[PDB]
Amino acid sequence: FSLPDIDYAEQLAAALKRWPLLAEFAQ
Amino acid sequence: FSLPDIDYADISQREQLAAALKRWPLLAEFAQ
Amino acid sequence: AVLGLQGVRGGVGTTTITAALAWSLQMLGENVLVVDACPDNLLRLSFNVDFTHRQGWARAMLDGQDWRDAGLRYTSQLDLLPFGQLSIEEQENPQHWQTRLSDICSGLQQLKASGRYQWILIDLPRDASQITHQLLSLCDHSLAIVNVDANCHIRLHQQALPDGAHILINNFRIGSQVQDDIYQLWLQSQRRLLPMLIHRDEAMAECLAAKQPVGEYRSDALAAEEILTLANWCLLNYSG
Amino acid sequence: AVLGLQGVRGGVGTTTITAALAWSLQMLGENVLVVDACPDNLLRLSFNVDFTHRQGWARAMLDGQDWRDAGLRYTSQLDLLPFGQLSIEEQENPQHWQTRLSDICSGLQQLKASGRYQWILIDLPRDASQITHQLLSLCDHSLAIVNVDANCHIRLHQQALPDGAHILINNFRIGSQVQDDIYQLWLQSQRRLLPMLIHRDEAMAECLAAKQPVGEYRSDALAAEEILTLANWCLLNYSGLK
Ligand SMILES: Nc1ncnc2c1ncn2[C@@H]1O[C@H](COP(=O)(O)OP(=O)(O)OP(=O)(O)O)[C@@H](O)[C@H]1O
Ligand SMILES: Nc1ncnc2c1ncn2[C@@H]1O[C@H](COP(=O)(O)OP(=O)(O)OP(=O)(O)O)[C@@H](O)[C@H]1O
Ligand SMILES: [Mg+2]
Ligand SMILES: [Mg+2]
Repeated sequence: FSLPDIDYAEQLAAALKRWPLLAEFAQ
Repeated sequence: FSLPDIDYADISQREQLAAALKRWPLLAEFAQ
Repeated sequence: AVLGLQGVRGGVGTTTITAALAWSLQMLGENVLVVDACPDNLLRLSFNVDFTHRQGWARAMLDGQDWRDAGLRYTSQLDLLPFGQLSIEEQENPQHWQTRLSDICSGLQQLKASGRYQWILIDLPRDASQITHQLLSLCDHSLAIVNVDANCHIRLHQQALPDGAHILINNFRIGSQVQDDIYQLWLQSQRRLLPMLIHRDEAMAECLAAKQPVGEYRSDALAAEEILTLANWCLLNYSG
Repeated sequence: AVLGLQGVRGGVGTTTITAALAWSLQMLGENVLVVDACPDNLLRLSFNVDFTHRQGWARAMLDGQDWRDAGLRYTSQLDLLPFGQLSIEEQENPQHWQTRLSDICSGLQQLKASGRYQWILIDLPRDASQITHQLLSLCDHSLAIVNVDANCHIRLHQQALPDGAHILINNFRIGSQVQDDIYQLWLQSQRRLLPMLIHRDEAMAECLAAKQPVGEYRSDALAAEEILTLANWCLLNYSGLK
């Protein structure tokens, strides 16, 4: 049991600026 | 905690329900 | 009045509705405390609480701290009590702490008796833990949240709901004959079904990503109006 | 191989996907056993088991009986092991039984060693009970079922999945700005994502009401075709044992 393997390292920037929840996990 | 109050007495009275009960064996099962 | 909200299965919209109903009750002039009783600790994210903010009533209780210091002020009318963030190990061993939380029941009983809030809304998980049972026992009323699908249809014939609960439909949508058939059947047979429902609505999907209750996020969203109808009904029928 | 399916939260489609995937594997020639490990005991209803049929592997254990007598044959190559119907007293008192069911693990481990099935699929509940963890440990591979929404997005950053699980999207339909934003985000960031998904499809809503797996109910539905693709992917990638 472990946390999912998530790698946050063009239109993603739009989604991140649209949604504060998504920006939070991404940085 | 109790099971939900469900009454199937007045079901077989509207043709819209009768067609759905014929379509869906799951719903007919609980109703009858 | 203490109002419990509990999905008849996971994922039906219980938490989003709890945050939205609290906001609506506030817009109607009421004082509200919202309590997250779910270990998932998701309610706080509808009130712009930082994901990394780990405090909450259970987190404090397990850490040997005063659970009453974990409450947060959202507006002058709306306070929030998150559950708190459990570690992975805690999440996978509920038997290690589920009995260490029983003081919340007496604590919430004190809060109820004080009349500090006009409404306490409790987002309740769908487990059979003693604490879920005891929190339900201090609720004056409760809403069982469903979606109109064959799964919830079966569940309503085999599992217990909180005594006196009314049934609230969420996620009602266009494009499903089987949904419409089950819905018409419920209208004739489900005695505790509420006379209003909530549609699937892009505002209910977006407001969590915007970290706001639906009525703050889009005050003129159809779903915000549907929640307001729910809030008015609660004022009229659930005030005792 | 033993395959666990477990939703990242309730209601994401785990049981319907389990029944459909079992049907697809059976159609590909595999002998399959499907086991319901959920106390809800819902899986049986995708296989035309009467609601009043209370027997199941767990019901049999609690009643001091043989769990092997609770199996049901759906086709010559697909067998079913229901959980069994719990009374309301049992449902709301899990401490009375969730420690008395551990015999199912050595029973299934023996069944696995016998090789009578090519696939044992286990519909697992979204709880952390001992019996869920133990059954998870018997699985060779596992599928973590999600829907594309903000709730599942949060859960993927804060809760554990079974180790080595892949993530299977269910109920997807483009058109929602926020869901499409999350979806595109997962595509670039969720390393355990499967290359196929299951669309929202009224065949998946209707088949449970018809008490059938989606592939038997409507074989040319898009979701049935997608489940078939998952079945072929399992045969190619999940065939090895732990
Ligand atoms: N009416 C609706 N229309 C569209 N999206 C909705 C609606 N209601 C809820 N959602 C979305 O569904 C997801 C799950 O909702 P929510 O977290 O409120 O459900 P829940 O029953 O509390 O879930 P859980 O089992 O995690 O406690 C969220 O991403 C939410 O934004
Ligand atoms: N892809 C889909 N398209 C349309 N409806 C679907 C789809 N997948 C599932 N459903 C419907 O969603 C409901 C819940 O599905 P299901 O019971 O498989 O989910 P679950 O995760 O196992 O639920 P539970 O939390 O009760 O165990 C059912 O009515 C089912 O018919
Ligand atoms: Mg919730
Ligand atoms: Mg299920």
